[PDB]
Amino acid sequence: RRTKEEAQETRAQIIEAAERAFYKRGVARTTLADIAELAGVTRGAIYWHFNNKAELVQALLDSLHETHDHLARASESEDEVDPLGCMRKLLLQVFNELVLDARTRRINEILHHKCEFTDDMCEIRQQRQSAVLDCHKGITLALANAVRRGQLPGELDAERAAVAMFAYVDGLIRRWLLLPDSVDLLGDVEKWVDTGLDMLRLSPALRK
Amino acid sequence: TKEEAQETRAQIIEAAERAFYKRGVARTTLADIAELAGVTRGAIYWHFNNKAELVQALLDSLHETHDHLARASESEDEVDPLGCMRKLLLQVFNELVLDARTRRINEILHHKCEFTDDMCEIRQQRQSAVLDCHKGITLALANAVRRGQLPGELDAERAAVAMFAYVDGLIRRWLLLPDSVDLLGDVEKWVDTGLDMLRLSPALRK
Ligand SMILES: Oc1ccc(/C=C/c2cc(O)cc(O)c2)cc1
Ligand SMILES: Oc1ccc(/C=C/c2cc(O)cc(O)c2)cc1
Ligand SMILES: [Mg+2]
Ligand SMILES: [Mg+2]
Repeated sequence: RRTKEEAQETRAQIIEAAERAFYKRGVARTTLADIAELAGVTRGAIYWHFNNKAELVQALLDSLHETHDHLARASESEDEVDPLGCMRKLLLQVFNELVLDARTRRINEILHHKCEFTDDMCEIRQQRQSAVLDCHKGITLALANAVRRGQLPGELDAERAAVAMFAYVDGLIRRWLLLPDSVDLLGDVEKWVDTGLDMLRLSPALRK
Repeated sequence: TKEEAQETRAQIIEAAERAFYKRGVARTTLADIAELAGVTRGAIYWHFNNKAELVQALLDSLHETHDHLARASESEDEVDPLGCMRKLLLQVFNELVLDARTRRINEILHHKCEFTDDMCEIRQQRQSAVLDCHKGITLALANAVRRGQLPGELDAERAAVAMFAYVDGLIRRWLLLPDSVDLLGDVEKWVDTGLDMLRLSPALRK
């Protein structure tokens, strides 16, 4: 109809086909030409939207923020009266979306288990570094806010606590992707979130 | 001869580490590895049925250093099982940071090895290996519980999952962003942060 609307539809068809192809065959051996054929678009069209497969990987990775942005910004705001509470809701939502949404599950499985870091495509590792560094910044801000509001210990090492928490969450996600039946991540989602928050609130090793 | 076969196998393993680390698992073939190792006339296929088996050899190689401390933590006659586990985890992080071989293998497993349907054995062998680690961790913690070193109502299974998640995530964080974690200089605090989760979180109780 209109150029932009047609372009948005094409882009979304490609991204969806990229998910399916990376998920079955992996990033290393999938080409844009392969994804174009699975999306039912021309090679000219796919290369118009994405210059290389690293950009297509980044589009998938960037798409994981959208759902959580509301709660993340709230937990990071200094004006929030209950920053720790926003973090808990954020973490529940992170796990809930991972188990229930096929798309989110698929993308995380791509990023964890179907995407390699090779100097052949150095930007895949550089983008991952940027993404994690950025999430670390946000976590540190929300923990520092929680400390200032009396919700976490006064001498918490916010930086180290932020690493601890991300490690725990990232490991649990990867474990659930590898062995879903090993973890009732949905039925016990509150215990899994609270286990991680307990570490930050109670461990003396995380204090200055 | 035994010696020359064992030496050829080792040369292949070290070559596989170099090739996988540079180009990744997905696109590296056994023939490429043999070319890098300088092994000829089909030698690699006598030592490894396929590429998955060679990946499993690298992962299996990580257990050797820690087997003593791991088995001790699992022994029902061990009087200090949690101390053996703390010694274990300190060694895991020290080796990661100090040993080029261990770091490089972990970077391969975490960041340079796809799981594909074409080669389903990689994912299945990783499942079995994590399940075996989890079985051992659970026995260590149950031992620690039995010996009054962790809370009597600890859910040993969920605790074992939590400890593994934290450790696995921290390694992977250190591999991606080394300068964000003083893993060696602060090793004791990183190990105790995780142990504190098990010792202290009410959410891991039954
Ligand atoms: O405070 C926190 C807020 C968010 C998170 C999310 C971590 C995460 C790690 C992954 O490997 C995949 C993913 O989709 C998310 C962790 C801590
Ligand atoms: O109690 C525990 C004993 C051992 C471990 C090992 C974890 C681990 C995770 C990795 O991704 C790589 C690795 O080389 C080791 C975790 C907990
Ligand atoms: Mg989302
Ligand atoms: Mg070793």
